[PDB]
Amino acid sequence: KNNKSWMESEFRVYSSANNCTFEYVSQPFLMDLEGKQGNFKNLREFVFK
Amino acid sequence: VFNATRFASVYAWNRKRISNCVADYSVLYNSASFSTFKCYGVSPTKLND
Ligand SMILES: *[C@H]1O[C@H](CO)[C@@H](O[C@@H]2O[C@H](CO)[C@@H](O)[C@H](O)[C@H]2NC(C)=O)[C@H](O)[C@H]1NC(C)=O
Ligand SMILES: *[C@@H]1O[C@H](CO)[C@@H](O)[C@H](O)[C@H]1NC(C)=O
Repeated sequence: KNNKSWMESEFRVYSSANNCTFEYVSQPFLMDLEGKQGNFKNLREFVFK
Repeated sequence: VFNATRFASVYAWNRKRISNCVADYSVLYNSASFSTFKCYGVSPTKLND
């Protein structure tokens, strides 16, 4: 949108958080949100237990 | 906790939650700063181990 950057502006996952127990935030970075195109280029595999 | 610039009134007693940390009391029980430290289910020495 004009600024020629893709910019994050909406965060609509939760409305409130009242009873916290754990909080970690990574050391701050700047990853690109740029509109790459063609086919898939990253495989990202995760296991959760 | 122990060094806060103002404490609460007892009728409005605070409740600070603590997690993801290590409990070294060596600047604490080993300091004569308290006119009363008493534990009631542990020896004050055993708090490190
Ligand atoms: C976390 O916050 C909620 C909301 O303030 C607490 O739920 C209240 O709990 C008391 C005591 O059981 C009840 O009388 C209230 O009616 C509850 N309110 C609501 C809106 O649910 C909850 O107890 C808090 N938990 C902790 C561990 O502090
Ligand atoms: C462009 O970015 C500025 C801040 O850098 C922001 O205020 C503005 O709303 C953005 N415009 C669009 C169209 O996203």
